[PDB]
Amino acid sequence: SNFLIPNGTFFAVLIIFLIVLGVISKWVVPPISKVLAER
Amino acid sequence: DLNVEIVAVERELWSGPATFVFTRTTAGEIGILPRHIPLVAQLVDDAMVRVEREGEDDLRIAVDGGFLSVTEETVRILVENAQFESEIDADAAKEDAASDDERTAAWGRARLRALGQI
Amino acid sequence: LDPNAIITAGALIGGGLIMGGGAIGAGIGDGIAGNALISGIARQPEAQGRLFTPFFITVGLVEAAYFINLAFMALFVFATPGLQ
Amino acid sequence: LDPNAIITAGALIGGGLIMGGGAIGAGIGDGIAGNALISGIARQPEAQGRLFTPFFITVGLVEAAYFINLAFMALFVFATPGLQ
Amino acid sequence: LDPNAIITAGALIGGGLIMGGGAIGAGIGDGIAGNALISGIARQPEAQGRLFTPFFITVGLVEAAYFINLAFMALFVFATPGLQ
Amino acid sequence: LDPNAIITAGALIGGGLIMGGGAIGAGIGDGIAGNALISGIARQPEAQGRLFTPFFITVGLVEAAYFINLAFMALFVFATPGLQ
Amino acid sequence: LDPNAIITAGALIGGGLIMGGGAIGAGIGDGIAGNALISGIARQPEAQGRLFTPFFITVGLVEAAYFINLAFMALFVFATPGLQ
Amino acid sequence: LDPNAIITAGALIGGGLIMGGGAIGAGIGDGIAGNALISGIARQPEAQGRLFTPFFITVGLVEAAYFINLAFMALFVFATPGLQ
Amino acid sequence: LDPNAIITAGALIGGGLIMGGGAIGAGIGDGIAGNALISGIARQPEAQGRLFTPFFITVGLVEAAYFINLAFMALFVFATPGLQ
Amino acid sequence: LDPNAIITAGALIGGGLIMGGGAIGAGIGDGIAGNALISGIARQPEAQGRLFTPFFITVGLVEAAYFINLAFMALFVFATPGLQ
Amino acid sequence: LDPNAIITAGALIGGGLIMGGGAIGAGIGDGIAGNALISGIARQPEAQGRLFTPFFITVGLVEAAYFINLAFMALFVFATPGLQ
Amino acid sequence: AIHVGHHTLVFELFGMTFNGDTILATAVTAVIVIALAFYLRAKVTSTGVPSGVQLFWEALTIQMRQQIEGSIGMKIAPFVLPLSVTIFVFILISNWLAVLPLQYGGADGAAAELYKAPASDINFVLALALFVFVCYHAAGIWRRGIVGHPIKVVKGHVAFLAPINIVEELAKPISLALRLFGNIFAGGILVALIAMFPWYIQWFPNAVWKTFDLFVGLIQAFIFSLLTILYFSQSMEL
Amino acid sequence: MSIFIGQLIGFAVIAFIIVKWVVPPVRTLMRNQQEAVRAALAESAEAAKK
Repeated sequence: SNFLIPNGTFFAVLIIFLIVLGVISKWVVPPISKVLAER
Repeated sequence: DLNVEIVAVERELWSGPATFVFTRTTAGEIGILPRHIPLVAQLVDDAMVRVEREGEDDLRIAVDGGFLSVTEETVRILVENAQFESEIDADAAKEDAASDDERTAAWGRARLRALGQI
Repeated sequence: LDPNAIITAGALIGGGLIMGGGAIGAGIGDGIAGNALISGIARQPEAQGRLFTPFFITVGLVEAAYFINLAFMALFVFATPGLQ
Repeated sequence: LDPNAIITAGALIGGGLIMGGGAIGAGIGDGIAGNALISGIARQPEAQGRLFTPFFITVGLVEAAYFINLAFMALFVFATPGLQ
Repeated sequence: LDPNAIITAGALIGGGLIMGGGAIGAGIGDGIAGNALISGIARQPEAQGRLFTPFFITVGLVEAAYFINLAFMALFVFATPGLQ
Repeated sequence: LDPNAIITAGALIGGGLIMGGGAIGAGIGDGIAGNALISGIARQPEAQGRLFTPFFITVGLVEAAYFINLAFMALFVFATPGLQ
Repeated sequence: LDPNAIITAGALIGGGLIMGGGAIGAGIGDGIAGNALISGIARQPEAQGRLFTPFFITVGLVEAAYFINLAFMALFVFATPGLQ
Repeated sequence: LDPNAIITAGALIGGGLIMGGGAIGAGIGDGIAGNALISGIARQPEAQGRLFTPFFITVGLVEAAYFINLAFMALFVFATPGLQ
Repeated sequence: LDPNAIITAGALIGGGLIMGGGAIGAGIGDGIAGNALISGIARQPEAQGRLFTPFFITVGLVEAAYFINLAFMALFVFATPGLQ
Repeated sequence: LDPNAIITAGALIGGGLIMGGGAIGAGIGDGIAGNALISGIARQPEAQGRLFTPFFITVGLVEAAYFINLAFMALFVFATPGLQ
Repeated sequence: LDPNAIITAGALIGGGLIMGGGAIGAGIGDGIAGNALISGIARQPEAQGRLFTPFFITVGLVEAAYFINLAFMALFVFATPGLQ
Repeated sequence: AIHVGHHTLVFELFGMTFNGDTILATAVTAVIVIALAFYLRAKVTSTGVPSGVQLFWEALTIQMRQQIEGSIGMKIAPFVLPLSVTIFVFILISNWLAVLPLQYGGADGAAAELYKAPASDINFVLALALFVFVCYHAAGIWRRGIVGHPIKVVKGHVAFLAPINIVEELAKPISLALRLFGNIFAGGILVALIAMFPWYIQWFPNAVWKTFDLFVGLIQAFIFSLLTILYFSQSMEL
Repeated sequence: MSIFIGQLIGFAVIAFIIVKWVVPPVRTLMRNQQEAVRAALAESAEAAKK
């Protein structure tokens, strides 16, 4: 019924997204930038 | 009929009436007919010129770094070096292809186009 | 309401839509092809005659569609399918 | 409701569609052809006459179609097919 | 209900279609012709006087189509054919 | 059914069609004229003041059609022709 | 009000829309392809044959729509889906 | 049925047509003007400052029409003319 | 009246709109892409090999929007959602 | 016949028109702006960095119009004005 | 008569308009963007790769409208607002 | 029968409903992304040759950093790089997981998908769009003051278009969400329609559509990331 | 089940297309990048030796 309406899931997804970003900002982007700059 | 003049730096090569001038400018092929509009273009580095005359055979010219100027009455082709069809040798032109030097390969390609071997 | 009245009203609306679309297509396509022809003749006057062979091929390709619509439109408003 | 009333309403809608399509086609096509003609004139002062020949043909291929619609519009509105 | 009500509603819808199509065609055609005129005047400042003629011809065609549509809409609405 | 209700509904639909057509024409024509003006000013900056004379004409024509539509649309809705 | 009558009126309006869209698309696309072809001939008159390859690749790719679009129209008016 | 209901349905459809036409015109005109602006900036990077003066003028003429159109939609929907 | 009759008539009109829009889009998009292809081939006879790549891409997307529409129409007329 | 039903059907058709017009406008405007951007980037590689500043202004002006329409579509379908 | 029948017919017509507009917009926008891409590749063979970035940036933009429309189409036909 | 919407595994907590299917799909995507990240962290080598995972991650990083440098400059806005790269990878993996064959008969002629891309749910797209909205608006506020920033956005390029300008400020997030939503939403519907054919005919349309949908998902992820970077740059000017 | 078979066949076709016409170029690109970086490392080593 009117799938366009938001829901509680909005928050949960955000949570699951943020931690991923938290990982990317910690163990992906800095090491990769370091490798690129070193090369 | 329009007056085609193949003019080189070292000398004026050829002049005479013709019925249709085909060549290949930078963007792409082009054909000039008697009352074509005024135009100034640069021929491709390995360009060829085909001057079709009335009552005579096609005139195929291998052009090196030429230019084209269609005027209100006459078409003028400028050329660092233009070689007429009868003067090409297949051997040297075909050999110049794929050479390390770009100008030599372009000149060989122009000769091949003039011959018709493409 | 007699059903034939509804049938023929729908048929008239359909024929109007057919003609409107056909006229839009024909007019715009002919305009574009004519623009090409005018530009070409401006560029190369002696190609004029030789330019009519493609132009007509375009026009006949466009105009035909128009007439096809017209034909169907006639069927819509003269022998309406499903009419009682 | 009188069935002829429905017929006439549908015929009016169909004629309106025919005129809308015809006018859109005519306006767009004539504008495009005129754009070609004006550009050709701008490039060449003295090319005017030789450009009017093809241009008119374009207009002929456009206006004609438009006017064809006109005829059918009348046939829809005045001599409505299926009227009863 | 009254048949004339349906007739007039259909006439108004048809006239709205007529004027919508006419306005679309007129606006876009005049815009295209004006684009050609402006580009030509930009290319050649002295071409203004000569350029006005073909531009006026194109605008005349476009406005003729538009005013023919206007007249036929006035016919549909003020004196509706088929009105009982 | 108060036939005036259907009259008003048809009038509103026709006025909406008129406004839609007028807006389409005005928007596209003004966009095309503005494209011409922008290109002209970009390529020949000195010709700025020279290009506005034709532009104001083009826009004018375009806008004229639009404004005409307004009036007629008002006629459709505020003083609906054919009210019983 | 026989259900088949309303069904057939809706089918005829739908098929009219099919024709309108198909005709508009076919005409305008074919005109654009023809404009490309005419410009190609005008630039270099002896490329006609060589250009008939891409041209027919375009025209068919346009007509493939039209005829396909046309097919379903014949399905609407002659064998109407969901006919009671 | 209640006359106000039919009148309101007609007003809603008319407002929908108004907004559809306004959106088509605004979108296409803005796209065309922006195309001109982008090409001009690409050719002359220094012109970025200058070309904003005409470009937005075009956006003034296009958007305004749309907004004017939008305005009347409100009149159709919130205070429906001839609503009895 | 039968609810299914009204629903199916609406479905037929909707599908007619679907393919009208789809055919317009596909035809005009293919025409424009083919115009680009024909111009490119006309300039450079050997550019054919490197032009089918973008062209067939441009067709792809333009065809998707067509066929997707087709699919949904197949739903409208053969599996009409909401059919009581 | 539950006048709310008629009003809801009219509002749905109006919203369909609103979003169809917005879609046409947005699609064509974005296509034209993207054409300008692609050509500009082709003419010189460096401009890729700067051309996005004007291009995304155009897409900003285009999209906005579309989205405005979208907003009112909600107003038409979720809180129908004059729903009684 | 069942009001849900009228609401469903209106929703189907509305969704037809949704996707008709989306199809026209997406098809024409993709065609225009592909024309730009093909012209750039033909004129600047070395830039072939560099153009695939903006081109898709354009595609992913124009198609947006279409696909967004598609979404709302579903909301109309599968989750008809105000169906009651 | 389509049953557009109708999320399964729906549960309730804290007086709020949650679509369990979309939560599960999002969690699977997050697990895949985190597994890739931790595998990279166990393979980053600035001395030896890089593995395929390192190649992929550095390709993404170079693309995003190039966009940032060409738009606003890495020094001004470094966080935009991790934000854009995580957005891109998340959306890409979410959309690409759909290619896996999971659609099956629902025992009543209604197709059912064990995994459906979370972007087909409005909640996912709204979450990403609103997060990006808040992020770059906060960045603009920090760049040019709490009071100056709204003035800058409202004024725009020309003050006369102030009513227009505000709309894009609202249209930026919505356009970001819906653009994604529909592009993935259609993927759900089309396959459902393609499920109505007999198995001996469903494969061809299904194969064609899923092949196209792979590309659609890739382009959608790229568009979302690029527009996020562009909005960040546009809000952090002067 | 029937639609499950249909979609499984479709996925098989998709995988065949990918391995036939998509995996080769992507593998080539990865090997190209790996060889380029390896050559850069070796050339740095020989530069340090020089």
